[PDB]
Amino acid sequence: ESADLRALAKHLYDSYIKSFPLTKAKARAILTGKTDKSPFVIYDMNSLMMGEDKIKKEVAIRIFQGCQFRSVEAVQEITEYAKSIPGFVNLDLNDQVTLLKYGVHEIIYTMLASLMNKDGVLISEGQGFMTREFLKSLRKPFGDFMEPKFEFAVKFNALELDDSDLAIFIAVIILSGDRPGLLNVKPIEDIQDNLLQALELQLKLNHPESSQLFAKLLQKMTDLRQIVTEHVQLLQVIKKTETDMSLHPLLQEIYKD
Amino acid sequence: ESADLRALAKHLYDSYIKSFPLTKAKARAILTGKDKSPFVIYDMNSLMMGEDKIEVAIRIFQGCQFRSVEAVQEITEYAKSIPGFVNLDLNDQVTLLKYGVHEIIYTMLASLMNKDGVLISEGQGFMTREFLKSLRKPFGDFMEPKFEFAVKFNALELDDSDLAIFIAVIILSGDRPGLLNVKPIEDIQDNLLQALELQLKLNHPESSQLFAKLLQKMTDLRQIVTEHVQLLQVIKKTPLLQEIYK
Ligand SMILES: *[C@H](C/C=C/C(=O)/C=N/CC(=O)O)CCCCCCCCCCn1nnc2c1-c1ccccc1CN(C(=O)CCCCCNC(=O)C(F)(F)F)c1ccccc1-2
Repeated sequence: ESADLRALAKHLYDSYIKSFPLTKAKARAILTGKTDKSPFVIYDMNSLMMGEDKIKKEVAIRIFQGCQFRSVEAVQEITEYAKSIPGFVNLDLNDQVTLLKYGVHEIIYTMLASLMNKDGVLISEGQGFMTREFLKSLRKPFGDFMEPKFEFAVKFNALELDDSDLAIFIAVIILSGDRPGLLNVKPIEDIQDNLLQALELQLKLNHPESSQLFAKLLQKMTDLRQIVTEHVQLLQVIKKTETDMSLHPLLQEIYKD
Repeated sequence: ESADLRALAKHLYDSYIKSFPLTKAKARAILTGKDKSPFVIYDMNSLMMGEDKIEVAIRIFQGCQFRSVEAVQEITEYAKSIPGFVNLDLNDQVTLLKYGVHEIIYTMLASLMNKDGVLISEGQGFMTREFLKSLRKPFGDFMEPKFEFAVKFNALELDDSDLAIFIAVIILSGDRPGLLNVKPIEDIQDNLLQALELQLKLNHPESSQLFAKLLQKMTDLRQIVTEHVQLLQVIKKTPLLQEIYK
């Protein structure tokens, strides 16, 4: 029944709102220009220095560390979202852990896109805006840790997806049966099938003009996966150059691979 | 209506059969059973005998490279059959082929594989998965991931009629770096995706979200292709012919 699917979609969007403080709707409202939500813009070292004044070791490091802690917060939110996904909690506790481990980053980057536009990314819950150019400036190797993400974002944001659509998509991503180490694939695959179903409908209903958005959207997983692998590599390098730099344990456990 | 999509699917199927000599249906008969069994290569002597029926890991690897080249031409001719593909800016065509060929090679390679091995020489022979893995590094783990991808891919239980469209979709990928005009490519891909979706519903009505699962497979493909070149670079570190193969 279409209604059965709609109900699932409603259930997910509702969990998504509850789980994530900064929706895409809000992020867009801040970026688009709708006088009380206006972000302080960071485009240089001075502005960065000022940013602290009102916004929430070394400059490049301090920024990199800022991301790390911020991702940890994302993992917590995503993890909370996952529990809401009908079925996920019933799954064998090991796989629950495995799906999270592989999914979390792909989701982080998908959602990160909601915060981005061609020339920058929102920071500190939307209180600030860091310009792409500044990040790109950052002393090597950090200089190009956000670059790939911006490229994905601009391509992804083009689909014009709404929080409602994303909630289901993010859900599909978590429940991927082909994740290394899975003990029970079949139970996971049946959940996804439902989600894929819920998404397929949602997109059709939400984006009637958008032909094959479902397929277009599913192809993006390729780009997400591509990004993650690039990041890991970059991380490898940073750990070697910067033996001083600490990594959050949660993040460090996910990268186990 | 759907008649256009069914026309496109039939057209692609017929072109696919013409372009590709050893089909999945045909490779499948050989794997399972049904005339002359292929010559089985499982050990060194079998390889040595095999040459006569039809310097180790290297000779084997070059032969895949030789066969890849052959496929590239077979894929090209097939690509040309795809409606709109020839009309495209010629630079774009060369590009879509240049970046699509590896992905398509492995897709079809899966048609030749089963959990225990892979058919070779238009099905005249069979190389064991065990023998391949054995091969000295880095050749050993080289094939091993394809088998894994194949096993998962084959589960979808696709047929030549389904792959034909699927093949087409890969070729018309609008992301490929350096494309001069994306709109028409995407526009055609969009039409292929529609055709594939319907083909899969009609052909595999019981299968739920097969279309979706097939589309997800592309991630695997790209990772495999990325791994492949990753290994190829490493090979580089260990006359005319270099040119033919490049
Ligand atoms: C980053 C996107 C990253 C994607 C990745 O994949 C990253 N991977 C990392 C990895 O290792 O794999 C793009 C930018 C988005 C995040 C930017 C967030 C805002 C900027 C950093 C703010 N911040 N947050 N936590 C810390 C910092 C920070 C950064 C730089 C210098 C100093 C600090 C200070 N700091 C604090 O937490 C104190 C903040 C006081 C403000 C009051 N607090 C609040 O507003 C509230 F609401 F109560 F939270 C700090 C100290 C130590 C370690 C981290 C931070």
